[PDB]
Amino acid sequence: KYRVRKNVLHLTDTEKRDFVRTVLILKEKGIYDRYIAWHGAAGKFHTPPGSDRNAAHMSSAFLPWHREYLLRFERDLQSINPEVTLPYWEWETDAQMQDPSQSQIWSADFMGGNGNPIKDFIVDTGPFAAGRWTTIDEQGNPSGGLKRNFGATKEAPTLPTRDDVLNALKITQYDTPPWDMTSQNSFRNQLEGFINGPQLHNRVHRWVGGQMGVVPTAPNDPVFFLHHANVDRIWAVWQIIHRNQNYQPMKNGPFGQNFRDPMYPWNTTPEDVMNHRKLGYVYDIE
Amino acid sequence: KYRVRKNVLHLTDTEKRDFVRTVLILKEKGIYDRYIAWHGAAGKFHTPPGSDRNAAHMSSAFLPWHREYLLRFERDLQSINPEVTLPYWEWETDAQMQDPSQSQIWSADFMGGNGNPIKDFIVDTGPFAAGRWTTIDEQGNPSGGLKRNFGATKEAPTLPTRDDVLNALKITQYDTPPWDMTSQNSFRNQLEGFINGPQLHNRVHRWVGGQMGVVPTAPNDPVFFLHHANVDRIWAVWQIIHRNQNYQPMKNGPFGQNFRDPMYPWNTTPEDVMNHRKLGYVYDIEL
Ligand SMILES: OCCc1ccc(O)cc1
Ligand SMILES: OCCc1ccc(O)cc1
Ligand SMILES: [Cu+2]
Ligand SMILES: [Cu+2]
Ligand SMILES: [Cu+2]
Ligand SMILES: [Cu+2]
Repeated sequence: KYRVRKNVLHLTDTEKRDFVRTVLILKEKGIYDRYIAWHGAAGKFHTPPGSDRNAAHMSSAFLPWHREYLLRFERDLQSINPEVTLPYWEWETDAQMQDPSQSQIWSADFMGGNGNPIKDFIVDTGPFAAGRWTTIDEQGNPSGGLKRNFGATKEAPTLPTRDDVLNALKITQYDTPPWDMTSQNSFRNQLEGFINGPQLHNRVHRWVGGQMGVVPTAPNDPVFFLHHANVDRIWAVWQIIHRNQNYQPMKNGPFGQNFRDPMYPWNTTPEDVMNHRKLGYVYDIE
Repeated sequence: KYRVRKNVLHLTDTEKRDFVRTVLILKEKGIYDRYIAWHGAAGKFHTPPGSDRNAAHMSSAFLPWHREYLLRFERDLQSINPEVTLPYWEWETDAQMQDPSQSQIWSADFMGGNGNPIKDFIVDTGPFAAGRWTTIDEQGNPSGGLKRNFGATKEAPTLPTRDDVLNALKITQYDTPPWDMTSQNSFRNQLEGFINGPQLHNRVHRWVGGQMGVVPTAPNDPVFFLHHANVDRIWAVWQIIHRNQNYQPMKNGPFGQNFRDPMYPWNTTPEDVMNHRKLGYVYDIEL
């Protein structure tokens, strides 16, 4: 109820400087890479083997996993500077723009810009520019630069809209059998983006392009966290009507996707993280 | 102090029963696969990125990583069954045998036997034979079948000997720079087995064959844990012999190899595990 997580657009210049700076410190120490690795790792962890589900995606644990991810990340930032929290990127209002790429989130003082065509869409503005920020590939090897290409795909030329959000927010069930990319009338599946894909979360990933467009590489872009903070906030909002909806499945689901199963690669359960307040942070507006 | 890890050969039959049982239960519950994945993951987390060194092998943290690994793994065994402990495969004794394949670790009632060349080295005997034990690959996908092929390589025709263990224990340094498979007079590197390799730990892996012989799949073979229990034990004897030495690097190593660096994929540090008795077990030879 203490750490206040803010809209990237309500941050002061000081808050921006200090968040970027903390992020770079984590990078330099070597801790930022644990997160790329963790996310890649859970990606190839099938629940169960022979299945389309993995620990972080395409199943119920998708949300509590990323919540857990983000908590650990914020707490690492904290160890550096106890003032800094995680901002969220409200992409749905950026959807209202003529050119969403002109959002202040992509200023050189913050995330930096879209990839440069002349340079194969490598990001060359901001602090996370090539030369300033090392990327890691799927094998855990240096890849040579952050890439971005806003709206380059045919499936994801635009961002989710406010109306897409209100629409997921109407779903009353958290998730439904079989607990996968096929689940219908599922808030989890709808938020994730598979119902008439790609929507919301998935659409945003696809819209950014670069590493962000590929599962094993997405957390090479620090805006991965900004995006997953908006996702986590929307889940918070859904849970603002009461309560956690027994987070299906409670039981009898695949191991690692039940209320009290450990979420690889950690020992943390979904229940462990169902209430964000208990975790120690709150969203602005709350 | 209280949990006693024992030589496999001194285990009663019912001790071998319950251990095998417990492992099959972890496997059925879906917890066993977490251990295979955890090891594959750490195997691909390089320190620093672009290096040989990874969270689990080829650097200083090799020993305490595999120590944290087995601890978490024992604690889970004890969740299912409190009297079950992680036993050790004293492979340097089997080395003194005319035929190490006659070792009782390989009997149908414990680990099961060698791979089947007609079956392409699939293991057809014991609790972990094909049709009774599913395997996953590098990618988390089913591979259908534990494989083994004892002593079949040119580089690892035999198991490491008693004298091999004795000569490493004589090493005075835990580790030395540059903290990689290029470290000399390093107890860590000798034990891991890169000096004139494969020797000691590496040699064993390669001797067994199959999944055990490849890094990102080895824990598919339950023997992985008996083998790493011996390694841990070897390391703990060294700790007991060299009371004025400690783990290195204390600082100056790459992130993840230093004494108080977190070991991917966990937060545990080498420090948290330097004392094995403080973790709650000892090896039978200490009593
Ligand atoms: O287009 C986005 C691809 C992608 C989606 C989800 C992830 O976690 C990572 C990458
Ligand atoms: O000789 C190979 C040594 C080795 C050690 C650990 C593994 O996990 C795999 C192989
Ligand atoms: Cu993801
Ligand atoms: Cu994502
Ligand atoms: Cu290993
Ligand atoms: Cu090993």
